[PDB]
Amino acid sequence: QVQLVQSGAEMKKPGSSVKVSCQASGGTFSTYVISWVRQAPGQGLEWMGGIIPIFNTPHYAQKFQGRVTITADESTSTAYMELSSLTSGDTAVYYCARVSQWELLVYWGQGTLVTVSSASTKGPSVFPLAPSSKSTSGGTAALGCLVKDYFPEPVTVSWNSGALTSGVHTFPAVLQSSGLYSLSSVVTVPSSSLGTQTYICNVNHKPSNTKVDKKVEP
Amino acid sequence: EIVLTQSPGTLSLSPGERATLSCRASQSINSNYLAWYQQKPGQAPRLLIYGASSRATGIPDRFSGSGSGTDFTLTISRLEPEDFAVYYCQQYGVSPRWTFGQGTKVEIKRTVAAPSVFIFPPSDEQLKSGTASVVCLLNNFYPREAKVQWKVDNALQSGNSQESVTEQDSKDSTYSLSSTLTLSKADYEKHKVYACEVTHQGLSSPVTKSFNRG
Amino acid sequence: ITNLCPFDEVFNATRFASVYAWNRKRISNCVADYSVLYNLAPFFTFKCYGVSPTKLNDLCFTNVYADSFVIRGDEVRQIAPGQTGNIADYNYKLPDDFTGCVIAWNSNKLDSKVSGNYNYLYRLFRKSNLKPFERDISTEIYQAGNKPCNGVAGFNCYFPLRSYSFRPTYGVGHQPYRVVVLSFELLHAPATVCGPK
Ligand SMILES: *[C@@H]1O[C@H](CO[C@@H]2O[C@@H](C)[C@@H](O)[C@@H](O)[C@@H]2O)[C@@H](O[C@@H]2O[C@H](CO)[C@@H](O)[C@H](O)[C@H]2NC(C)=O)[C@H](O)[C@H]1NC(C)=O
Repeated sequence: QVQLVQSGAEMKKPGSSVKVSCQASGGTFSTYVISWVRQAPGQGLEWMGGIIPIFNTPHYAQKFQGRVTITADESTSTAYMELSSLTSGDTAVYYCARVSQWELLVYWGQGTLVTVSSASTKGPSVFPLAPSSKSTSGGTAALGCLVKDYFPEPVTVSWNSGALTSGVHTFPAVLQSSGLYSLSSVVTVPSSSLGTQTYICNVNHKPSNTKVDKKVEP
Repeated sequence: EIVLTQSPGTLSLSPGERATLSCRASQSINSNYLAWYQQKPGQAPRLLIYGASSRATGIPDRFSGSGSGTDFTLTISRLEPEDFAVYYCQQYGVSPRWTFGQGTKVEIKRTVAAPSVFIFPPSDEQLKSGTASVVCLLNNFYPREAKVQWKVDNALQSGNSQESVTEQDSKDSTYSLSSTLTLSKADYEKHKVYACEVTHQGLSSPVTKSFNRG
Repeated sequence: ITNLCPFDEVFNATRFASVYAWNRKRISNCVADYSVLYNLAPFFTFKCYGVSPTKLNDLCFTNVYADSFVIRGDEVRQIAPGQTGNIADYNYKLPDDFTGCVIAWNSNKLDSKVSGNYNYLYRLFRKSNLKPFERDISTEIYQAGNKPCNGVAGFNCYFPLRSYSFRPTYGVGHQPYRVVVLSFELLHAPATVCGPK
């Protein structure tokens, strides 16, 4: 096993450039074909370009001439990928992947999220979606947490600290005209077990070091 | 300049049945250099098949690829709950020239389920921030396609609501959905009747859920 | 020379050839790191002959040949110069002036099967021993007796090929082993299969 450590998440303001990096521990870095793959969210894998380091001749996909540039450095055995003139279309996960002339697997790296936006790291404001006094839908009722206005992604949402896991539904984030992200998570509970058992959602945002717990109640 | 082209676009099959995914090239292809991935939501592509025929470490027996030249085939024999994904077919040399296929989406087929509907007024806590968010929950339903209509008083609200769709469950195989209407606290307190009208195939006539501010 | 050698199409391919009908890949105009052959997976055997293993990444050759087949574990020692047995005599024969390497790994997980894998085949019998690098693809009928059989299979009238039987409980010597013979050929003035250097 030869490992592919990619560099960490980035945020770039539109019009700038980004340089993601990819490093091969050991092996035979010079005679791999190194290659970069993009996935914009909700879409399909796109091949971007590649390089054999021992030849330093890289090839690109016709979708990207003027913008991308792949390079690689034999000494610290890392390849780089440099995307210029960014726009919002370029917010994606960027993977390096290698194949070897000794085996037919293509090996993949971790992934690296690049978010293109002018926003600033903001953490979420959390509000109760408080159950109502219908109490009638099969003895079951809904309640939840609204996780509003955060950047960049991602958020994690737990219910009473890992306990409550069934009925819980945590929705994918939507990006609003703000330029910020919003998200919701709800849980279906027996209305009997309402004004008895206490429900808390645990919302957690590593990019901004924000933890918050609210209490949802009517 | 290879163009791989997957068929069909979308597969709904009820469990245990026979899933057959095509991939076609625009030229012929060395076929040692053709792979198959599954991707389930929020995860990296996972390698299933490499060298047109070999299963990758850990992949279950009921997955299998064959084909040659211009025509390659991933087959799932005993389709299971957890076996919907987008499947990609990749071609790859020992040279810098690879390509992928637009994808093929596979999903479980259920008996139609009707959605339970909940409306949630903006919380008082949120209100003091200067914004309001009315939220509509459609809860456990098949098929996916549902229509959600927001009414402020009796006016219909196009353009200031967003939907998000949970991925298909692995136990009951139903979807969920949340529509969020966002007004300023200003506008929210100019109006009085907030309503959520939900059209779905499982429903004879569209259901409405409403609240009066106060 | 602007390409890198497709050895992977030979080492890691989903299916290997039967030893009586062994495959040969001819390699040209490319670069390769033989590094890999020293540090590798379990059950690797890696005898070498004409060259020292340590120097391959330095040297250059006109043309490399990759022969590959499946034989049975305890038969892997036939695959070496001046050697005897029903593999070296009747199926696959190396010379004496063999410049090359002989790689070979267990493949119980690839090739055995749970009812028997009966479609890897070897040659039982041949009137004459095989000349080096000859590939006798012949069906036939071999008379192991007196009476001619005029091309029918019968008593002492053997169809010349037999199926290996590969179950994954067989134990290491009756277990299928994939084998690759690399051959390093130094000839006329193009020398186009070089290493990193
Ligand atoms: C093709 O090769 C793969 C990978 O080869 C291994 O890793 C390489 C880096 C190299 O060191 C090889 O010599 C190694 O064997 C084989 O996959 C491995 O298979 C074993 C058992 O099947 C398993 O324990 C490992 O986890 C696998 N490694 C990976 C990365 O999947 C594979 O079996 C070979 N396929 C064929 C058809 O020969």
